Amino acid sequence: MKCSELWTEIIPKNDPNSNITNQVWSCSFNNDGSILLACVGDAILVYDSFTGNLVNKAIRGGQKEQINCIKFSKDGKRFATASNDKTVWVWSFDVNKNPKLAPEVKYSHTDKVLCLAFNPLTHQIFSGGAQDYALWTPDQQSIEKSKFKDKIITCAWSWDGLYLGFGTMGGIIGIRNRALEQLAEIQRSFPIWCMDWTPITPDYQNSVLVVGVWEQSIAHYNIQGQQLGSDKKLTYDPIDINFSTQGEFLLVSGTNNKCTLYTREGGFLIDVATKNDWVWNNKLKPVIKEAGSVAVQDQLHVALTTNDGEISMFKIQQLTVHALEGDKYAYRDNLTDIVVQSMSSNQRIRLKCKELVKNISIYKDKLAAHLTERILIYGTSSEDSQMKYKLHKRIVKKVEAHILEIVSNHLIACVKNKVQLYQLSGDLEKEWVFDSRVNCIKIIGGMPNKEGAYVGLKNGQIFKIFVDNSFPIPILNHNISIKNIDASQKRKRLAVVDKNSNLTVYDLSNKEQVFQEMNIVSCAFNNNFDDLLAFSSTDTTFIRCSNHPPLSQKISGQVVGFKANKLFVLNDNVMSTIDVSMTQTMIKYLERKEFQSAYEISLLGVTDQDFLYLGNEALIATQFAIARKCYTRIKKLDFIYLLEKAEKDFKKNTFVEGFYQGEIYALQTKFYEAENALTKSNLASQAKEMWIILKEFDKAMRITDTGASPIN
Amino acid sequence: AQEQEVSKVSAPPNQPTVQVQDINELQKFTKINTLPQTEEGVDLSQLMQILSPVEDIKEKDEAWEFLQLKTQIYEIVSNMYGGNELIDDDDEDDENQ
Amino acid sequence: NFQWDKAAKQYALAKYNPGLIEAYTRIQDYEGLEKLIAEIPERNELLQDMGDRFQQAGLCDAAVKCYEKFGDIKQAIDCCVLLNHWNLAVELAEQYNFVQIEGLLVQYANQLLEKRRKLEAAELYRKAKRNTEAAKILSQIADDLTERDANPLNIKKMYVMAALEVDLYKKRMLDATMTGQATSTAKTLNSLITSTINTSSADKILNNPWRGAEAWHFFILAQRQLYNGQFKYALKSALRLGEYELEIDQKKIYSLIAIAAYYNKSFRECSRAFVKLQNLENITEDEKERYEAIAVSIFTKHPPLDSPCEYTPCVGKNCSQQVSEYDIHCRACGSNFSPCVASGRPIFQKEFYQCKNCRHKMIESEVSRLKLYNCALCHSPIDFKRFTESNNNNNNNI
Ligand SMILES: [Zn+2]
Ligand SMILES: [Zn+2]
Repeated sequence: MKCSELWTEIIPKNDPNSNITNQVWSCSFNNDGSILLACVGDAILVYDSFTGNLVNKAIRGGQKEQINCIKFSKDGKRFATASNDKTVWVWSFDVNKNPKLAPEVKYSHTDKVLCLAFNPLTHQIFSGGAQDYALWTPDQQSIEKSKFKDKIITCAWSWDGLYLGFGTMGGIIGIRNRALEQLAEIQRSFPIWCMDWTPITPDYQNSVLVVGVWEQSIAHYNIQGQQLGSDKKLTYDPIDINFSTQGEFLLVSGTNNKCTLYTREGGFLIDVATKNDWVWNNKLKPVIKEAGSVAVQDQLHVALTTNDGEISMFKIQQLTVHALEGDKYAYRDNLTDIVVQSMSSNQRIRLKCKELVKNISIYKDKLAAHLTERILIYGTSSEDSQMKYKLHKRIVKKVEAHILEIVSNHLIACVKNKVQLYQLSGDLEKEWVFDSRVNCIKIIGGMPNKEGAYVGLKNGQIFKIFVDNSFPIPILNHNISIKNIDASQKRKRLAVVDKNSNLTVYDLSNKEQVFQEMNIVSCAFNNNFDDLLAFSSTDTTFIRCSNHPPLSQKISGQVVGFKANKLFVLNDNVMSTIDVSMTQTMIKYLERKEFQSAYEISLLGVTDQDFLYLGNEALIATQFAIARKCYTRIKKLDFIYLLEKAEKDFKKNTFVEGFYQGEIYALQTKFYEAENALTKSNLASQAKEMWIILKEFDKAMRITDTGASPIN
Repeated sequence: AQEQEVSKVSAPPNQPTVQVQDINELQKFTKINTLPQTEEGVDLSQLMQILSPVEDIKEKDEAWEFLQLKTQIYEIVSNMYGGNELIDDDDEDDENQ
Repeated sequence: NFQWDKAAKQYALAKYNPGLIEAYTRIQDYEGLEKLIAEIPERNELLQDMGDRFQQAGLCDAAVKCYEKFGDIKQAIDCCVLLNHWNLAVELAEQYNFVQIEGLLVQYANQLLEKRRKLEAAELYRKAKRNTEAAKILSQIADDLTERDANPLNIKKMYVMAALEVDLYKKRMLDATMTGQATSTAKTLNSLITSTINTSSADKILNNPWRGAEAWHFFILAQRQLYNGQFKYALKSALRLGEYELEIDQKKIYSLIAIAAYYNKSFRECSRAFVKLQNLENITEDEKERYEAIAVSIFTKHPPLDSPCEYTPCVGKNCSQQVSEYDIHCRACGSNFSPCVASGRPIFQKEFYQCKNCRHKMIESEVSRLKLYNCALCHSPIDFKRFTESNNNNNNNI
């Protein structure tokens, strides 16, 4: 989405009163992409793709005329230089060898050479100029020259290595085989400049010829010569056509001095650059994927050559748009794709679109896709565990908005400093106008046609919006701009992040800055306890409870969502779930004797050992309901019987906690701790009697030597 | 194929072609009925300064929608006040984005 | 175990309201909460709790209902003002004798006016029976529009939304009031009907908010007719403009009348328009001298001659004194004639009907000649033949 220039090298050595000029015609790119080529009048230039500097000095004097085309051999080992000196040179190339480049085999036609092409498989050379076309095979070293009736301008070999396609400025497009026979001929009325063959693809596995005519059209032709009927029209005359690897994109340049990108169907996506002059040649960087390699591959690289003499490099980076509501995570894959992933089974569901997706928003069992001048909505069959998507409705209306959301029976679009409410039919319903740009919006649940929302502005004032009120309600004010906002489970507090990565917590009942934190990338609130706040910095994620020290993990990633005993961490474009131990907050709550909140925390799925510990603690501190709940959530029979005895004896007898502490300790295998606790206050005789029933009369005798019997 | 046909069937003119029928009427109407004013010694051109060009004033039987009508002259009032674009300009959206 | 629906069902079966409220809040299903507030007997703390929950949810109607059932009224006004629910606020203040609401509304309207949102201020005033201030605001907006290109049908659209929104709000209130009424309300409505039968013209004129809309429509129709021949219809339209004389200033109406009268050779109306134009309220000496020069030239080329026409019998009253076709004043009788929004001709025949959106008289012959599928003013998309039949039935009832 963002296009940034990388390095520019200018060639100002214009030579008046000389046929040698400063223009650049072609720019060959290596398959690996570690080296780059360019051709100027009477010279060739070798560049490094990553950094702009000549690895080798400019070669002059080899060809006494201009250089028309420079090409690789798909393997990075050969050079082909065609010149207006009626000659084509073929050079050997090798990076490690002391001579990096050196001429190998030179031949000459009868007239000037205009275009050249290579064979991806057999590495044969086809060079076409005025009045002649020649074929060169490395093994035989005997060229085959044939005459024609008009000068060929463009050539391109098919990716299968079997077919060949050439064009003439007289309007003739010829398709031949490796034997150079008239397999197919097509006659047009306009000159032919750019031709290409669609890359082979497991989904398509069929090759068609894409040719850009000068009557503002791009045509697709089959092998037999029958047109596919596309005949896509253009505003400008095309000049060059290049296909990206795997046949996903198409880089088109020409008139209006703009380099644009398209899908293989013909959908406009972006423009790359405007060079203020004709762009003679633009090329894309090939990519190599390993066996089962995992990578987003969002980065793209293009190389442009302008008519003034500038050879520029541009880098295109695709932004990430995703949505997460519950049990589903819908993120944009490689452009024109939406992937919905479930966090439990890691299963994926793919939805393929033809035009670029701009925003993805998912409501309850409803997914909204925002295509260029189109809106799609899909539902889910709730009864089946697996999700089935069916298109109930489609919106043809063209809407522009950097933020799009869907609520029950309504849609919300944020454009500039305005919020528009759209009916599902398409007609506009309501408008909201704010002072500055609306940066972040959050949707809170509610009744149909009555869903509220939070709005943050560039000024910083946080507002509330209701669907039917049509009157913004000022929530609060912030000096710095707002980047992201969140709301608590019970709508008690609100966490807001500024543009300086500063996190601030505001209480809604009393507008006061209770908590402030520096260098915060993301934050989230729990959906079950309403109090826990998990905020992730660039490297470390912290979880914080009410008036508690923070907890650190050294977890690599950014926090996106927080659920009951679950934290979602998103790295790059893939996200995972991490469980969090709740024993620390349990102990801290037990310290302050807050058994209700401690039990609520323990209810979040903690180990049974902590349940037993909490039950013991509640039983000791005379809280029988929580003790029964803890002793019941895990199937225990002796402890519940002892609890029943304790609750029966609490009303009448003294209920000395020493005896019950000793019994709790003795219910485990720690007999000596129980004996010490029982000897602590004064319960010698009952310790004696409880040790006797275990049939260890000797140790019980050792104990009864010290204890007395105060009866009579 | 059906999308284009249905859209052409309905085609609600939103903003762009609400009343675009602008053709010079200061000269078209002056040829219609001004001849006996110039023929006689009468100068009513001052009175005609009231009359608005008629080509802008459209005369066809269409359908008026309350919501649509609301949106249209809300956009008209916002334009004629001229407040949205000024605060958009001092918003410096391009500088940030 | 965080399974709220089953817990809610069990609580409902076991007759336990606090858990029911908690579960309904968690599932965000306040319809069960409406059932509960209908079910909770009277005057409990749960009333205040559920009112708080409703106010947080933004449904101030239920919040005010809960607050009034609890026994607190000030909190209901606080909810109404905080959520900008001004119709319910006005109703509650009027019924329960609260006075600061008018001041608070004035301050908020002034704040909106300072924020350059006059249309929102007009909406606010329309929400609280303050349509007069909205009318002045709309007149100011029209005057500001006139300073620029000012396509008149935009102003017609604006006045049409004003009237239609007033009608919609009044209809909503009316439907709320009639639904579930008693004997006293029936008697009040019977008295209202009795007064409606014997109504006065001035009261209808004040009530109808379509004044500016129909005035601008008549102006546009007069101009359009004048351009395409049909001078006699343009005369009647300009005479209607002169009749209104409220939104359109005197200059425009009298200039149009003078131009039409000159083009129709009817020089009495031209003379009246010219004597009107010589001094409206203020005029520079050069402009007045130019107008006098135009007048003297026009009236000294040839004397004012009245063209003959047909003096059709009057239908307003039983008087045998016929009235001129163009005249609508109906002097010495006081029975003014209703307009026809089709072409401007006064209703001189039994054939007249109207819609239930703008209630303007309309002649069958004009529709048949023009083939109008919609109402000329409000563009009501309902068939004219069935509407003629309905008006005939209504007249048969009368
Ligand atoms: Zn009469
Ligand atoms: Zn009507």
